[PDB]
Amino acid sequence: VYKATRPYLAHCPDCGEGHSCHSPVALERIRNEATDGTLKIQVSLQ
Amino acid sequence: YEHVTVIPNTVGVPYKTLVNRPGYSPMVLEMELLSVTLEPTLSLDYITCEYKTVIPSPYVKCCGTAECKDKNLPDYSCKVFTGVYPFMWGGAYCFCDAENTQLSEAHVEKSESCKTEFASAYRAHTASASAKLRVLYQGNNITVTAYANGDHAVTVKDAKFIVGPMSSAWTPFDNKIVVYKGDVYNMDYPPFGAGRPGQFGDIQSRTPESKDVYANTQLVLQRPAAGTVHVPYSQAPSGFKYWLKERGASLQHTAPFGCQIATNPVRAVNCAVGNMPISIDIPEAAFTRVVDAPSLTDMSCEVPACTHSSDFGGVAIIKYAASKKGKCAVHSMTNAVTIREAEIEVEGNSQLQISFSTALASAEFRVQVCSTQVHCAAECHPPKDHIVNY
Repeated sequence: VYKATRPYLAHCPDCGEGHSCHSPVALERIRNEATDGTLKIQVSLQ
Repeated sequence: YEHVTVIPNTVGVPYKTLVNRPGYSPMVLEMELLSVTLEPTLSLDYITCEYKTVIPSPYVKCCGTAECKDKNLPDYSCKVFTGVYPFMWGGAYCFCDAENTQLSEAHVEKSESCKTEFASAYRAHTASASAKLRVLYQGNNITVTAYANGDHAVTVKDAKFIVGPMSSAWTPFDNKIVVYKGDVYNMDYPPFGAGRPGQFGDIQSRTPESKDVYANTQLVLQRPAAGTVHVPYSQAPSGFKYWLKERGASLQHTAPFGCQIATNPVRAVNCAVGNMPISIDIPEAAFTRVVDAPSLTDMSCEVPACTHSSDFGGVAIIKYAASKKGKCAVHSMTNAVTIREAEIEVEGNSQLQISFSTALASAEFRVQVCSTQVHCAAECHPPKDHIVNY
């Protein structure tokens, strides 16, 4: 599926020291539905 | 011969019943009703769970004005922002300085968690009462499973049993109930399409497989930051997550009469509520004639040890002079005391030992062995309790 998809640059409010940037590691969504405490994190890179 | 009696609706308590058929030797039957299940009829109104905010890529119309269209989606929100000049890594995204608009779109659907983490809203009506029992019949324990409606005859060893009808039609489950895993809650839940934001029912799904869901979550889209491509929004937090911490103690902990609450199916167990009538049509063969049964004479009773408690703390020795060898029924003629044994083997000029339970310090009771009565005088002492773990 990765032949069609690609990593991207997206908005991040804090890229370091509270300054915003076009991040290659931008956070999309953090999922915390797992009762065991496991976090499913979505990022802009692959 | 039909024997009709009434026992309280309490599981794990053996009750003694004296069957006296005229011209036939008395019969003692021990009856015990273990579990008592009250299963209400359920009608699923809807399912609730944590919601999910579907936000696609914003429509940044460079050099033009975007238009919001009314979409039939749960919590659908659309807003067109004017005077937007967004930037990407390699400069500005739009050719124009002014006249660029951003169309922000958002709607609410069931989260991926909805199949795993969910609460069910049920309409509870007319609870069906069922009981597990045990009858000491002819020196053997027989199990009778019948509907406690008084119109379900169950025949075991030729004895016809008619259980109920229940004195109480109570079912620990108001008209509206909410089920979460192994916990049941009495809750006047909002109807479908009437759920409030940040509260139970902010997202409502008729079935867990349903495609179209109801949503009322306080979703409000905000103006994006200067030169920034993003969809900022303000939203009432998950009503299901809020209910999970605000639900309080379930029916298993709050229900009166020591009710135990179970799920799959939802039921009230051991809800010691009211009494239960029992009808037993005992066949002719089970009875023994008074002439065919031994005759009891020259009877005396002595109590060497007694403690007034819930269990059989009393011991009584009854001396007798029987006409022949045979089985004799043992029964207390005084309602204040109860005897453990229902039947004893009688010999000749011998003695019998019985175990009895009483609450009285000065216990005056009559014991009927076969067809003759004997007076027992008992001075019972207090127990240690204290506290016992059964």
